[PDB]
Amino acid sequence: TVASIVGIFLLPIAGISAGIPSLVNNELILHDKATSVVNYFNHLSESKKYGPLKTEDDKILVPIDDLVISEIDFNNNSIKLGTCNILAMEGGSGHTVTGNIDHFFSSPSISSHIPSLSIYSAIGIETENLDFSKKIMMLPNAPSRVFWWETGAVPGLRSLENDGTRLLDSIRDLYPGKFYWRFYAFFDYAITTLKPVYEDTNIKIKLDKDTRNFIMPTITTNEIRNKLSYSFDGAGGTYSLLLSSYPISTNINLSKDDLWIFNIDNEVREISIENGTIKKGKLIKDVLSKIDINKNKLIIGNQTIDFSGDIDNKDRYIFLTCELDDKISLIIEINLVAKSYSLLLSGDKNYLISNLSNTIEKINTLGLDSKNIAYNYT
Amino acid sequence: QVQLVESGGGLVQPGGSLRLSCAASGFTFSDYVMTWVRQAPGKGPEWIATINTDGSTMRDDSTKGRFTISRDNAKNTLYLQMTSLKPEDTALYYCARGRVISASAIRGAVRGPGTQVTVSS
Repeated sequence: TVASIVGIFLLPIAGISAGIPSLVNNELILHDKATSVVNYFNHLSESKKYGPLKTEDDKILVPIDDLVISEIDFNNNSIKLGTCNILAMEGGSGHTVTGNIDHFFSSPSISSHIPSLSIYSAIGIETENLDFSKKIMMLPNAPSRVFWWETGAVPGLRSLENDGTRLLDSIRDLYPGKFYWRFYAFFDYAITTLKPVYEDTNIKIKLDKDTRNFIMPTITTNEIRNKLSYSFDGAGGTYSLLLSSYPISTNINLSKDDLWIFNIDNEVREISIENGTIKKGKLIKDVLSKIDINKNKLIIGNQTIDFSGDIDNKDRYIFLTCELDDKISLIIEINLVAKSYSLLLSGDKNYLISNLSNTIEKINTLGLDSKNIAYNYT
Repeated sequence: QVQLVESGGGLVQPGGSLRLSCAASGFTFSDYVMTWVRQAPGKGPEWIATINTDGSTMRDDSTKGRFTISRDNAKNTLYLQMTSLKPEDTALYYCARGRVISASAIRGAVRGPGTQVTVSS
């Protein structure tokens, strides 16, 4: 059991494939070139070619970068998608199309005063009878959004053809008269700029009775990360969550027999980004000096975990885990109702008892009370 | 006993650059990671960046390039280089000890009074 706790990755940060936006004149620009914009839609089209989740290294389910998944249901093997819209067009006159190149006598105009258009409706993403055989999954990283956008004069784009232009054409064809991404009106114009306006997005994870392990994505854009929250519905299984040093709001709906494990190794350690991935360093001094425990809320450094459901259960313990050495694991046994914790050190008996002094120093460096400690030898 | 005091703010014209600094005393500076935060009225505190004891950094990528955190351990000083300032950057900028990113962690941080940065037209 604590063995399963101790049994609980070079995955990239969010945006390595979809792009990480930039703040330009006080608004977020995801992409600012026609070909870059088209490439974003090409990336999105992967959800159709590969499904909403990819399987990396035959061990972990990874959603498409920037795909808005609003619900994951492990009971019904299903997904719900959130909002991924783009502003519609109105007006224009004399529309024709020649060689799949739209032409206008007078060009249409983009408006935020009429209903926006669903990009995902034009993809037709499979959301049912999914394979949730892998018990490790990276959580989705994408809040709902409406893409504001702009056209500009862009010549030489008439021969561009790929899965991105196909998807953009699919949007045009699905909402006739309301979307044109490349068109001639005395000059050649095209979409040049993608400007997401993100929306608060709660992602509901409906768990089954099984062992489910979750990796929280590393989202380096504050304005994206702050629109996201995860809400887990416990079903009495064994659940682990690897928290990111870039925190995301998380609520846990506790069921009677849930075993919850939170891997805090990123939260207690120096973090930097190298080659699009997390680089872990040494432990942070006093990072756990003010753990805040309440029946409905746990505060661990920059992490805030809210709790609902069976929150008045006096008998439940949850566990925080991290690595002190390459051979010794620290488990923080937390009772939310008692507002209390104790410590468990786990490792090989010979090694652990040898390095006991060193290990208790690390605990004290982390800011933890070292007064209640149990020892589990392997 | 811990002291943190920021300097370097002021009225700046749009497009200008500014280097903030924070002097520290009362603890072993090099043993801590250090954070820059900014706070404008009507918003929560905004985490800018944290610098590790090895000089590596963790940062918000919307501040990417324009804001750069650095440290000089011998001078017990944290720096924030700011580039191409804009009116939306107007806030009180302050230093916090440790890695403080969430609102509660920032509001409970060991921090300096801040240095005001005002960019306007």
